[PDB]
Amino acid sequence: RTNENDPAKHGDQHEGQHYNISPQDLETVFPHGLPPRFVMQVKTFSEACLMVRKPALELLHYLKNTSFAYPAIRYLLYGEKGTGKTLSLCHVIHFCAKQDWLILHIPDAHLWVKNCRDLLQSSYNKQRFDQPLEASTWLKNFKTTNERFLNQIKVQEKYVWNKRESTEKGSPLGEVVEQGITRVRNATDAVGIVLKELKRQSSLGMFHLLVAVDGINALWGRTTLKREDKSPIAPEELALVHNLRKMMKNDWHGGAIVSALSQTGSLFKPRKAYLPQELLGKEGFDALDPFIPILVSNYNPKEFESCIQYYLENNWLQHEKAPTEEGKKELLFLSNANPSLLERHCAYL
Amino acid sequence: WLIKEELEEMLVEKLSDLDYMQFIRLLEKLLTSQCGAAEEEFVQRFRRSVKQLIEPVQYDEQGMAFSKSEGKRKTAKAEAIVYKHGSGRIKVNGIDYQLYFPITQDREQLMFPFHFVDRLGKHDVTCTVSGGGRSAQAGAIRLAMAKALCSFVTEDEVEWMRQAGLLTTDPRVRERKKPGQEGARRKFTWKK
Ligand SMILES: Nc1ncnc2c1ncn2[C@@H]1O[C@H](COP(=O)(O)OP(=O)(O)OP(=O)(O)O)[C@@H](O)[C@H]1O
Ligand SMILES: Nc1nc2c(ncn2[C@@H]2O[C@H](COP(=O)(O)OP(=O)(O)O)[C@@H](O)[C@H]2O)c(=O)[nH]1
Ligand SMILES: [Mg+2]
Repeated sequence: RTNENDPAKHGDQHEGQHYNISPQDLETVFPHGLPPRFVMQVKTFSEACLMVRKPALELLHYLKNTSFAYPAIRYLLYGEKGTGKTLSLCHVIHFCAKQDWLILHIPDAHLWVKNCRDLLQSSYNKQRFDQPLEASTWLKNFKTTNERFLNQIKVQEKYVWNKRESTEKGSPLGEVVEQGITRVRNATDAVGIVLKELKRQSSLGMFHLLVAVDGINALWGRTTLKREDKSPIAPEELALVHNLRKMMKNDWHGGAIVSALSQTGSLFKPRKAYLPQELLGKEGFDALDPFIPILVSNYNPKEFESCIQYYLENNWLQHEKAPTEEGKKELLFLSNANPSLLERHCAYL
Repeated sequence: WLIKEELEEMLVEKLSDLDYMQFIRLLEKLLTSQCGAAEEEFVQRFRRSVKQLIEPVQYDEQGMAFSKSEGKRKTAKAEAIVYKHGSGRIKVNGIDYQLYFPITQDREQLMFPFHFVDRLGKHDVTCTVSGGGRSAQAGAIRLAMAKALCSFVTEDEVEWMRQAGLLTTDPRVRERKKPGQEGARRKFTWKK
């Protein structure tokens, strides 16, 4: 594994080499958004080693060479199912967190467009619907992630939560975050206000802002939610989706936008869809256009060997014949170097 | 030994199985008696005379070597082109195997021949399959790939593959439903 655990200093020489993430960093940075299987692996091994891969290295280099004066650049982690797109986004997130950016991290947009039972028409705007449970759940993890930067932000308007309760210009954004977290009915409006304030303050220069959205295609893919009349609800009618589209719009600077495509959890998209237009539809492609796609593919031989060595070091591959080169080749064939399939295979060996 | 029918044809006489057995036992005794050439040629009047085939290697546009084969399983039919060199990459209908066969069982079925002959990663393959389900297609592709690989592996390896069953077309197919019964063999619940 790498002796260089710094997210910013590790470079091409560390390709296919591991990279540790301390439990304190995990608690402070990833209350959400880690793949469930990787979370389970972390809990099992008491470690959070991520392999330094070429896509993550390239995206890190782009972010380092960015110029905050220009409007926020949109990068799109892209590729096949279970190739490490989400973990590459997590790597970039950890890098920026250690670089002291405000990380507006959406762990999975797909969760916001299905299964919601608390869906209600938004009081602030009857045209749109609110998702109080999801809003509060995201807000809690967002506060946990970026509490230190939260106090510094000065809100620029007066936001009324009722005819009697409001938050005033010059107040910390922590006030709005706490209001949304506590008063569940106002969580969606709090999330919208937070997105607005972060987007504008990044341009003002108050702080560097990294928007990091997984499953970005959900912002334009059809939703499975229904009205009271059993009628389908378009994605924009959700307040969270509307505000996140506004955030994705590149009409701001002082930050960068990184989105990761994900067929998993997507609605009305075939399994073998991994191209950007195919996953995003034409609407989403034009919305995110222009953007820089970053491909993530199956492990190269060195990455495969490094991952196998990590598993052997942890003794995860308890199978007697797993260490043998025959077992190594069997795993390589069965997973075809796909990290997700290889992890699932090694899960029961 | 000529069957009783052949003996009857030769003797223009009807015979019983017991008579034929007696005659055959006498002939066996004659042969075992360490007889001469005249007796052996006389016995020849009554004596009656009773491996996998390898496809030919071909060369592509670049001249690189390959072999072609076909196989069938259930309703599935597949045709496989196995090249002499590669990184174990198998493209089914132009789709990589890991994406065409999400089922680890079918991926194992694809793996089986190369693993048997110790050639994991030593060849690339392009296969086209149709009909049948996922498992039928996997079996058909396995059979086609094994038959093609016979073009490269040694004869000992080919015989070992046959003995392992990689080169036998599985005759097991669906059995027609018969009238008056639920399925191929499931009779209706006997009423009382
Ligand atoms: N860079 C990496 N370092 C460590 N593990 C990785 C890496 N990339 C993938 N993995 C492994 O694969 C899984 C992570 O894959 P990930 O969740 O990113 O999939 P994805 O392809 O981006 O998209 P999806 O699976 O949602 O289609 C985990 O089990 C993890 O162990
Ligand atoms: N309840 C409430 N929500 C607000 C307020 N200001 C902004 N928001 C949130 O942000 C949204 C308004 O965003 P804005 O940039 O004004 O554009 P709009 O969404 O098109 O009206 C609302 O729908 C809320 O989600 C406010 O004063 N009260
Ligand atoms: Mg993923």
